[PDB]
Amino acid sequence: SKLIVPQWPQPKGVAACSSTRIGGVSLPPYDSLNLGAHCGDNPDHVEENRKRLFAAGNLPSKPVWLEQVHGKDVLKLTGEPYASKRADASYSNTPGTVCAVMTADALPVLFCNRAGTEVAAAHAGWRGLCAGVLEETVSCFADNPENILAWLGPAIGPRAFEVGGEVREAFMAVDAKASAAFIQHGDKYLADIYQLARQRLANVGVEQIFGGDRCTYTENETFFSYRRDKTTGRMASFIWLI
Ligand SMILES: CC(=O)N[C@H]1[C@@H](OP(=O)(O)OP(=O)(O)OC[C@H]2O[C@@H](n3ccc(=O)[nH]c3=O)[C@H](O)[C@@H]2O)O[C@H](CO)[C@@H](O)[C@@H]1O[C@H](C)C(=O)O
Repeated sequence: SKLIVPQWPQPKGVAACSSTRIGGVSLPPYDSLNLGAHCGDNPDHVEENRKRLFAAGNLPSKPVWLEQVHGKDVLKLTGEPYASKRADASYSNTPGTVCAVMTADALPVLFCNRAGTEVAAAHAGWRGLCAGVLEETVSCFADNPENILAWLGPAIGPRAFEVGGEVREAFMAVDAKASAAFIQHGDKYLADIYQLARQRLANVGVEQIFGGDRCTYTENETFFSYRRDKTTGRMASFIWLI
């Protein structure tokens, strides 16, 4: 349909979905289910696309949209309204509360515990992934990392994610083993954002990791991609306790 449903061993109390570009009202280059409000689209179309996602996903409440800044801060969803939503991840243990991250190449990661009593969503672009957003998201859970599941959503894969030293140096400063995930490609590198996520998740003891098969740049019928399109829309990934 419009929506991707993560293929992971989802506990009964957990629901998740990840949007695609299909099924909205936005015009090119935002065509069509653009959920992002700061990328130059018509605000009335973004509002309608967000309502369509709400209906298609059977969400129990409106998603808690974050003021994403490519950092490592996590908002605990203790109840609307919020003083500040300046964060790149959210955490919930409240039934019906919808965690949401907005992406167009950055890695969305969805998290839940085996008990299906706590969920989280993280926006892991290269800058936030390097800074520790995933480790910070795991640290918000009451449960131990051995009992946490992670789903790697659609991101820019290593076929397409060309980077320079701004990026490789940053990662090698935090954890030298990141070098494996950078492959020389002329004067630049191809970076494997899924590998870097798997490193950071293993570092905090998250072992049960799913997804990581999609490519936002390559699969242009399905996804917006900042790197491919420059001016483009945003998908989002969603998780909640039923
Ligand atoms: C995957 C990811 O983190 N993408 C993010 C990143 O874009 P990116 O595309 O990486 O741009 P760069 O940071 O400016 O550059 C990162 C590195 O990549 C080199 N490069 C860039 C372009 C190119 O063609 N070739 C090339 O080698 C460049 O020299 C630098 O070393 O930075 C943008 C903000 O500037 C974000 O909006 C974007 O977030 C997305 C939307 C989201 O939230 O989903």
